[PDB]
Parts: sequence; C-alpha cells; structure tokens
Amino acid sequence: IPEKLEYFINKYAEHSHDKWSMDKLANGWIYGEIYSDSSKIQPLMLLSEKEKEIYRWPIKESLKTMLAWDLHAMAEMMAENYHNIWAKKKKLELESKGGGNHPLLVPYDTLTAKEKAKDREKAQDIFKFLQISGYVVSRGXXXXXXXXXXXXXXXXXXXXXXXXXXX
Repeated sequence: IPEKLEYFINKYAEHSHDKWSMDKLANGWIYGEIYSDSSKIQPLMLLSEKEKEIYRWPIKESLKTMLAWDLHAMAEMMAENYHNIWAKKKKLELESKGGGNHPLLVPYDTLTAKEKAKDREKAQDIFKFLQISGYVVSRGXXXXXXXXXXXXXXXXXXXXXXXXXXX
C-alpha cells in the first residue's frame, strides 16, 4: 500500500460516497435514526454503518492484488478477483453449514455474462478514478522480434539439416 495511494484511498471513498449520495437523493432518501426500508428512513443519509464501507474496504485489497500481480486486462483481472473472493466465501460457508449447491460454483470461463458484468461494473468504477489520477498501470517491433525468433529457429534447423546431410 503506497503512501500516496493510501492517501487517495480516502478521497476515492469520499467520491464513491458522493456518487451514491447523488443516486440516493435521486431515488429519495432522508436521514433518520430509525432503521427501516418501507419508510424510506436510514441513519446514513439502505446502506447501514458497516454497509457504507463494505465497498470501501476491498479497495486496499484491490491495490495490493494489483501490486502483487492493457486497460481491458486490468478490467478482466479485477472482475475475476471479484468473482473469486465471493466464490471462496460462498464455498466456505456452504461447506461449513452443509447447504445446497450454488450454480456459480464453476470456473470463471463458464459463467453467465450478467454475472461477469455485475462485478465488471465495480471494476470499471474503481479503475476510472485510478485512470483520472494519472496512475499508469500494466499487467506486469513485436512482429520484428517474432521474425527474428523465427530466423533463429530457421538457423538452428539449417544447422541440423547440414549435420544430417553431412551423414
């Protein structure tokens, strides 16, 4: 967790809270200590105390995973990690409680597109602020190098052919 990125974690959390505030004021929500859903009354204006930071908490984990591990790449790695953490939690809890089988207990190369879109939304949401902040990110001529490798292979093959034809 870099110090500059650690500083920007709070700012990004505030920006996400502001976006959610715009959404909830468009929907209609007013602050109130009483917890309710049909009365349209919440004390953090349905996001509760911990539910306000349920999405702020994994931003640091996302940064750590990015450091430990183009733009479409960051998108797909982030969505894959999103699905993997939830799948691990679900499999752990179902193994603990002896529950039923979840259709999402399958490798990410088999899921329905809506399931991938659901966390691709959050991936893009967290990556847009990183891009606007000037953070260049990579996964961590081309044809010319390919041709050079091919030429090296051809040289090896020619050497082999010469060694064979010499006999």
